[PDB]
Amino acid sequence: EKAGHQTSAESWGTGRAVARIPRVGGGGTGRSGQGAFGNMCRGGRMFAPTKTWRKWNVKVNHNEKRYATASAIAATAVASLVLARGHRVEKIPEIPLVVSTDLESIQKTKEAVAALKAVGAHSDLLKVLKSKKLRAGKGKYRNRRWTQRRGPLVVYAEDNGIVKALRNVPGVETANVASLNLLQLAPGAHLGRFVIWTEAAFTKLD
Amino acid sequence: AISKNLPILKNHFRKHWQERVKVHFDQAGKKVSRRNARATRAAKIAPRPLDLLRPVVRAPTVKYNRKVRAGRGFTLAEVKAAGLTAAYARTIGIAVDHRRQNRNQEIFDANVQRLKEYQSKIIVFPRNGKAPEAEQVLSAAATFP
Amino acid sequence: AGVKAYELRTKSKEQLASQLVDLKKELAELKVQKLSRPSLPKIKTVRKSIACVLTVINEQQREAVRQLYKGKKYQPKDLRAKKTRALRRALTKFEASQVTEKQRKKQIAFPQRKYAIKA
Amino acid sequence: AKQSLDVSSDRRKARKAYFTAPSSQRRVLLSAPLSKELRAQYGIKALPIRRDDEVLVVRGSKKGQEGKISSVYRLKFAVQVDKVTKEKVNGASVPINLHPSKLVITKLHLDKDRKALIQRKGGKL
RNA sequence: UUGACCUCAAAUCAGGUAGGAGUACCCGCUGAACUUAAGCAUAUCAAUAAGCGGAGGAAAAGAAACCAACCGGGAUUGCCUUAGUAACGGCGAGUGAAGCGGCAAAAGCUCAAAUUUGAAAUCUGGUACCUUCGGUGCCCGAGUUGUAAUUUGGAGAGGGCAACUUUGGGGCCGUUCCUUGUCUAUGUUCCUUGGAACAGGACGUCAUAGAGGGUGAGAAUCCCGUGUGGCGAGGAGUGCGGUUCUUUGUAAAGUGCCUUCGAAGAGUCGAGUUGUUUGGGAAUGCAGCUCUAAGUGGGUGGUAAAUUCCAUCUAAAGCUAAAUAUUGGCGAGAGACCGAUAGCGAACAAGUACAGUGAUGGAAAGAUGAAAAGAACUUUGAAAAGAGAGUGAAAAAGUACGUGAAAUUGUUGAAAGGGAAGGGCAUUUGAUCAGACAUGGUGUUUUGUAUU
RNA sequence: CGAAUUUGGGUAUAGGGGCGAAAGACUAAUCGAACCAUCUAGUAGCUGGUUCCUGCCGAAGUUUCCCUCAGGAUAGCAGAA
RNA sequence: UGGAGGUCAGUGACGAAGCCUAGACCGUAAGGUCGGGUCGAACGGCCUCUAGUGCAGAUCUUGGUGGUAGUAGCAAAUAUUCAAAUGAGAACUUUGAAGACUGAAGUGGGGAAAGGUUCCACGUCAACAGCAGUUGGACGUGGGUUAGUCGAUCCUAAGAGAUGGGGAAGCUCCGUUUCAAAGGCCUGAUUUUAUGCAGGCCACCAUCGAAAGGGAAUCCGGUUAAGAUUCCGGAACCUGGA
RNA sequence: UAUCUAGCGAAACCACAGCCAAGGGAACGGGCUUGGCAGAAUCAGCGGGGAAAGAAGACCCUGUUGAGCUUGACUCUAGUU
RNA sequence: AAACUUUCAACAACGGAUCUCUUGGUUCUCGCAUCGAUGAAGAACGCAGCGAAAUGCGAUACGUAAUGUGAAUUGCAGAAUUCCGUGAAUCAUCGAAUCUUUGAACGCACAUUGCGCCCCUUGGUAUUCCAGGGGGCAUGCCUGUUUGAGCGUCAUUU
Repeated sequence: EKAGHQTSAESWGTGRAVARIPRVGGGGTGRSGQGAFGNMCRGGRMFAPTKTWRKWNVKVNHNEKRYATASAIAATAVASLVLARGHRVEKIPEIPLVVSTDLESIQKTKEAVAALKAVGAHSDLLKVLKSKKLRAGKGKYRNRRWTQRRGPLVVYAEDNGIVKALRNVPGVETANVASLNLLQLAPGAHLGRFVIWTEAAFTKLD
Repeated sequence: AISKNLPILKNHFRKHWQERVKVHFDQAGKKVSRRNARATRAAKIAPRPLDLLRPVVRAPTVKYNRKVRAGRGFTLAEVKAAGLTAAYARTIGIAVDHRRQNRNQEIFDANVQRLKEYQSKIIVFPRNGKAPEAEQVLSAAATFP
Repeated sequence: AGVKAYELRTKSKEQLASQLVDLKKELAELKVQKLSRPSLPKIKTVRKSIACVLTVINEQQREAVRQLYKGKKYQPKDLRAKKTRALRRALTKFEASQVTEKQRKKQIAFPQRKYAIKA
Repeated sequence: AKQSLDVSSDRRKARKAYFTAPSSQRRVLLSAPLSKELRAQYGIKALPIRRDDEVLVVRGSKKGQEGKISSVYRLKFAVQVDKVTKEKVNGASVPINLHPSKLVITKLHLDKDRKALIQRKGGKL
């Protein structure tokens, strides 16, 4: 809030063959007699300084959110939209894909990857793994160094180690049927997420 | 300064509001801290229910005359009718209000019944007993809606 | 090498004073050598040894006066706690815990009960 | 991924800690791994390097080069090993810094502190 | 003559305390103007900036001389709302709360005014010990112009009877956590480029660990770490079941009927003026001056004044965590932030160099290379340096070093030139360049007819 | 050019104040109100500037009121839906 | 154009970004794509989100660079010349020989304020000495300032300024002897004591304030790269004490 | 001194630049139109022109911009009575 | 067709733009409460084998003591038999010390490195003079001790 204003600059006025911009004065520095207090000046403040009370979070209707979530779920059901989103579902026997209490109560990441291979999301695992790439901006030193695709979303009803196993499994996200975030039901506002359901998850969706 | 057909607005922004702006970025942090403090207090008073028993009290004005809510504490007359003392009730967690008065038989009876139900619903552990842990509940307000 | 604090503590006060005076003499001789020579760290070694002897003497003297003042109030201000000015002005634990007879009787008669709600 | 709230995933913070770590933290950083035979003998994968160990450079322009460390330049974040030098064209030998992560240890200079360290890590000697 | 008491002194008397720093927040005092009103004086800015005094981790406030007018609520504080509303305002510009309601947090209380009067039962201090944040004994002193116990209005005290119920201590075994320390997974296997593999290609392994960083390029598996778990030390300390141990015995507290009482804060309340302030308007609060109370009295009940009722509290004395604050200090985690003229003035020996008598003002300034391996040696030159070498992946990285734009310069060279140059339309000349004839065609004299 | 002289040092007078044999003079190259920092990014109906392309449409300097006459509101002209 | 969510399992050390290029293609254009050089580590297309998002000007800000232009100019203070030496190199350095000037209210010999090592020696010319430099008040390294008598220190002047005390909400103001209970040295009793004592008098009634006022006392000769009324030799004096 | 050399070496100013006559034009052109003309590179002067440079005219007007000063302006105020 | 402007399949200059990077800032959130007469914050001098600055420290001076780790520091030297250890370290932790002149700053003053007084000890054939070492002497307030003053006022006669 005080950037560009930590000076006692005062305009020289007219009659001195210089622009009327305020000038830090004094002497013996090189900063003396130098323009200040302006977006056009070096060292001055910017135009319309950025403020913290800008709007950051935007309110949304609950019914609108639920409509979007239901549309995302139905788009997940639609098989063409998953291919359009590019989720390597050309090998899945049919969509939606339902697994059972074995995957619900799975415990180790090795058997998690094995179950993913059995069902057909191992291609998505490889997609994410080979898609991990460096960013193309300043996020690399702003703590967003690498970018990668999104893998399957395994949705469950009860947590018995599935979350931890598929948590270390790259790309794959896990969700509870109670929450079912739109943020991964349609990443990047693109419909057709690859979602792996369980039987309990299907009944809880009901 | 004034222009086409528009409502006349009264925006009180002729002071240094930019210095006096408070933005609640800490909503989530405050909620987390409040839940953490509630959990810590519950652990500190592990058998106790984290809440005092509040009486049933009628809202004052004619706008809210229809509604009933929670008061501050039970009257001394209500405590006497329940059959104990104000200090004892304060120790066992009944909120006691000295300045409230009982001029309504319905409210008197409702609060006396609340006190009786609370007494039948609690178990005061003896000072030098076996300490029979009793699986605390976390809300007397929820236990006696 | 440098003398070590444990044998400095083992040795007596006369030995400590003699060692200190010999260390000062060696410092003077070594400093003349430094004036006559380009570079040498034995002067730092000797200064460290002098510091060790001086701190051993200081700690033994402070321990002696502490044992002299042991058991009695009004200790010298260099021996009492240096915690903080505010902490020292603050009430002691006994003073803070002190309560009146009325409040003591009230607390004894009506403490906080350990009640619970199950059924 | 990380799960604790006392560990930071900040690149700037991590680099600051690395570059401003003290001498002991630097020793822990310049910890180095043992060879296959050494690991089979003891049961330890990596150890903080020492001055008088024996190291086999297995990565870099001097891959597969045996020697013994001459110094552990914690300030330079490397180790200097004898027989691994550069010949300044005036005819001088200047040590070449090699990273302990790139080298491998083929012999342990064992004192009782190192033996206790192996025991704590879970070695068998 | 000798002892006191009261008041006031003096001691390098014995022991203590205050100052100052610090402003991010907090409690007050003092206090503007620029500005807006399209002028300007009330107003606004603003009960703000500047100045002054005073604390803490929070402060302040706080358990009603409250809000209300209801079937009443019930300390304080904060949020949503009330509400840009009631109201104030050259009724213009503008300003502008509070009750109720939902929620967060909830904690309640204690002094004065009482004869202990069958025993000042109270306390500081000095000595002597001890189990030393203190205890015990003794002796001075303070104190009867009042120190204990007992009571704080919600009550309570003194008496006459009533079936009762509750214990006391200083060290541990584990207890939010503080200082923390340590241990626990898996490739550096093989080919290609490269100076370096951390890149690409095969085979793998671990994973409650594929967060991050470093290593000669983009590394889960090379290192530190990360995930889950064990263990070891030094603490403020009640989160209690058992603790090494004599019996506190008339002893404190609560309670049920009655009887008599029931003390409750004064130059204060209140009133009149003056000034300031407030939304408070025949005056909201504060303060100066004048007058000056009462005891079922006194205050309030948002229109000034009689008179008659009602409702609600109990001032002129005091303490108290939490929810709240947070551009300061300490520690930590992050971001759709900035990226060396940006971001703090300061990424760097930055409040530095420097200027001013002084208050004060206040810069510029990052990058060789993976590694100095920082150019040995010969020669010209007085020397600086040059040429040749040498190191390096690169010297088109050589202190004046990552890349090295433009302005502005010297030189390969090309064209033009009678007091400007540049430009448009259109050709010519010179220079230079893309497009296009193996394109999906003949069936057999040439062939390099499963290739046509 | 022996004095109402000249001058060093130490002192006192500080900003609406000082000092002035009086010029609005001097008060650190600043004086018809110094300098420093802050309020302050003071206000400005008044100057200056206001950064990519193409397509379509496309004006007004006139009415009324205003301490209004270098400005606004209003109606008119124009665009879009 | 800078960032963000998706996707291209997109491009890349066999060369990304960037920059240069009267080379090419496309779009009416904003511009995009490619060819060739330099370069060495990241970057892009598509669907969306977002903004500190587009420069020719503002006597715009900061930095850099021109024509003018090898130009104006380097002309006050009378003035330089010959030889030698040293040096790569001499109008400028040193030595000698001439010629001159300041002409004792100096261009001499010291000091005050101020400066702070500029003093001196030895090396030494990258920058500075608006020409040059072998020289320097420049650069590098070192040396140098010696007091009982000279000053400060002591006194008080103009004045400043605590205390008692009184104002001010307060930072602080007044006041300096005023409406204050304002106080230290001598033969000393001569031996366990003790400026407690058989004793004595007063009256400035803090302090600061002058390196030119007042004031206790040192001179000569010699000595160094530089210090001397300070060192040395000689000859003295003052204060305090015994 | 200027001038020419050896060494050293700035600044003002600069939309682009630099030959005229008339015309018209914002009513006094270096550029536009018509005509006169027009030949590299330059040196010393020179002061007609560049409506030459120096400064957001200080004269005048406007602003609902000030300030110094005055008073029998409006509204107040220290002091005094 | 010489010398004097434009453009390079072109170099070399001047200059530091762009690109890439970042132990730095800026905002957000969370946790905690800790300055000083037991002398703070801030100054001024000095301390390293070679230091001018910066860091740290105070004549015990780039540090002493204690604890932990375990074999360094490194620009060049220096003691590597300390390296199976009561032990390197420009290490970490940090509880004992030291802490020059100052500074609220305290004996009085302060443009003085000025001027006092008290106590003890030592030396100068010394209680007084000088010197050396050590310990002290501020003000405003509170409680207490001692010594006092006041026909303020009680007990009221040699």
